Amino acid sequence: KNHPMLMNLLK
Amino acid sequence: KLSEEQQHIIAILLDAHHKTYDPTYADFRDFRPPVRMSPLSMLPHLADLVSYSIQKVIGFAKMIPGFRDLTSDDQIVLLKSSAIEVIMLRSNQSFTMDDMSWDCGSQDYKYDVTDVSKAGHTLELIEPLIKFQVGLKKLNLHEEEHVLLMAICIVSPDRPGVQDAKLVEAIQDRLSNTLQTYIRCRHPPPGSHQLYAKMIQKLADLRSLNEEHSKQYRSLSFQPENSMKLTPLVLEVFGN
Ligand SMILES: CCC(O)(CC)COc1ccc([Si](C)(C)c2ccc(OC[C@@H](O)CCC(=O)O)cc2)cc1
Repeated sequence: KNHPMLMNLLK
Repeated sequence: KLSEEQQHIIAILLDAHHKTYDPTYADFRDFRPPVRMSPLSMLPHLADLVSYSIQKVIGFAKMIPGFRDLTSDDQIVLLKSSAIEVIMLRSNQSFTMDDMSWDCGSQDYKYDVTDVSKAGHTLELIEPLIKFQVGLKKLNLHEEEHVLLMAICIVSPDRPGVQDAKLVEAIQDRLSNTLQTYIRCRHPPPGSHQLYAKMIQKLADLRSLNEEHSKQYRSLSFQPENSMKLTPLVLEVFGN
């Protein structure tokens, strides 16, 4: 799957 | 003695922890309320606490020297695999040995073994979890050692799905060498006595706790009525 919320918190 | 580079690593990690750990616990009012007195009455509150904590762990990880230089896929793999362990580690700061509870500033936000069971977990997790908290607390880690241990935990190359394992290992080695050098030159004896080996064993214990929590989490979240009580971030990071 994608992890958009995790990815956004990593930016 | 610590090199300037190693001192910089420690300074970065201390800053990272202090930006992501709030010892006033002021945000806990925003969570869904705890309910005690309903085998799952604490699930909404503790789901919100865990979700909040996942956000903090991500914020800490992104500051670890080198972590953001990994591919985003490896960053995700490392955080998905380590988040529960770093939560267990970072929670030790609120853990009190006087009654085996996590004291987050008030009675409403003081969690004992009953509260954890009221999120669905059983003694098969809670008993080793408490044993881990007591064992970690009795190490009396310096904050330097605490933040190094969380960072080493996150950048573990042997996590399932890691692609650039050698790059992850290179970061972890820098952190491990910093921790060993810190213990030798800044931790007063006898507290340094086999401290590094004991901290490594705590990482092994966290792997065992991870597996048991995941087993129970998968069983709990398999029931859609329980997953409904979680948060989007918990579902994304812990699994759906
Ligand atoms: C399906 C239910 C589910 O499995 C997943 C929703 C339940 O999972 C759980 C995981 C761990 C725990 Si707990 C080790 C008792 C814990 C204790 C204190 C914490 O926070 C203290 C401080 O670190 C915040 C301050 C800050 O960061 O600013 C965070 C966690 C409980 C429940």
